[PDB]
Amino acid sequence: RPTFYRQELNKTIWEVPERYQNLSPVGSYGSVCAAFDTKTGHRVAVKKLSRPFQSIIHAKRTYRELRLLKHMKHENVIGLLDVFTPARSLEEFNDVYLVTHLMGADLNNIVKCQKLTDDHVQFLIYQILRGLKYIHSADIIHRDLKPSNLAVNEDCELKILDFGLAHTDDEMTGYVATRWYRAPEIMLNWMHYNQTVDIWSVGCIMAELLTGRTLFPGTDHIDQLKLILRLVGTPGAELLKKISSESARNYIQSLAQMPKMNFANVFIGANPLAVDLLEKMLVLDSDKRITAAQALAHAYFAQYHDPDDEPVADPYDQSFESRDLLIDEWKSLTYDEVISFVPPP
Ligand SMILES: Nc1ccc(-c2ccccc2C(=O)O)cc1
Ligand SMILES: [Cl-]
Ligand SMILES: [Cl-]
Ligand SMILES: [Cl-]
Ligand SMILES: [Cl-]
Ligand SMILES: [Mg+2]
Repeated sequence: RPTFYRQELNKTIWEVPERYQNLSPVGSYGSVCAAFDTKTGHRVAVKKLSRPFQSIIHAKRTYRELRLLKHMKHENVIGLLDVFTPARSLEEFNDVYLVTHLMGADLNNIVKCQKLTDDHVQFLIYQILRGLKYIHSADIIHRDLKPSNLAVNEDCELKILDFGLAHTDDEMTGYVATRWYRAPEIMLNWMHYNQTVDIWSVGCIMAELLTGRTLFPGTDHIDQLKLILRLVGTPGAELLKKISSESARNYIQSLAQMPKMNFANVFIGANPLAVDLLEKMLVLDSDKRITAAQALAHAYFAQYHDPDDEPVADPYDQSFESRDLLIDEWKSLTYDEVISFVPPP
């Protein structure tokens, strides 16, 4: 067991191992400090979870997040450097701290303030898909891909972060970037969704890197739907049969029919192979979208594709999600995962 020291920062008591030095508040699910990790030599982010076991829903969300972060081991995905509690027994266990690499700029800063060549777009989207192939191979859905959840460094290397761990209604209302990257079937709850929602998000992001502008900046759910259908066309009978809500089907059939537009006249001057890939991502029927593994083999990435260096994940057991347990049982499961953590090399 390491030696811990205590300190109050912005009316919060932090108790952390001696290896973490020069704690500096950064932001506030929990509060976050920047720190220097003397064991690894890295600048790190230390997150103290806020009330992790207040209710059954919160306790299960705490367990879900810890299981997910412990599993992710890939160059293009955020990983867990450390997890600790100052408690010495389960009976006094109450606080959870997570440690990750400190991230600097996100894709927002780059897209808004930099001139991007086609080679830049190729490399950035390639890395997103390489991480997604890994994530989807474990039957995990990210659910919240958007520019602010993608970290980029000085060498244009990219990491996916901030997995969707189950957003409020107010957060998705109005003219908000938290909705502009979501697939229409999940934005309007048309049907049970799957991992293909993430590929829709990648298409929205790729289009924004090419033009410098948000693809579907709707002012509300319905305005956004109209922008989407003007580009990709209104649904045909095949997809309407797959929409579970009769009222959603009724609403769709109230709209005048529209053909799919010519993407070369939308993305003027773009690499024709980029246009081709966008048409395969931004497909309304989610059954027919290109997958991450298929997209990596597309000719647009010929400069970077290496099938021997695009790994898949170890199997991931999510059976706990259908389990009904009491707070103290979720809390005991979490305690076991903290004490069994083994750090990376
Ligand atoms: N191969 C590779 C992949 C991602 C990163 C990276 C990206 C953004 C922020 C930080 C990092 C990093 O880990 O240094 C670096 C190297
Ligand atoms: Cl504690
Ligand atoms: Cl964003
Ligand atoms: Cl019509
Ligand atoms: Cl597992
Ligand atoms: Mg985020």
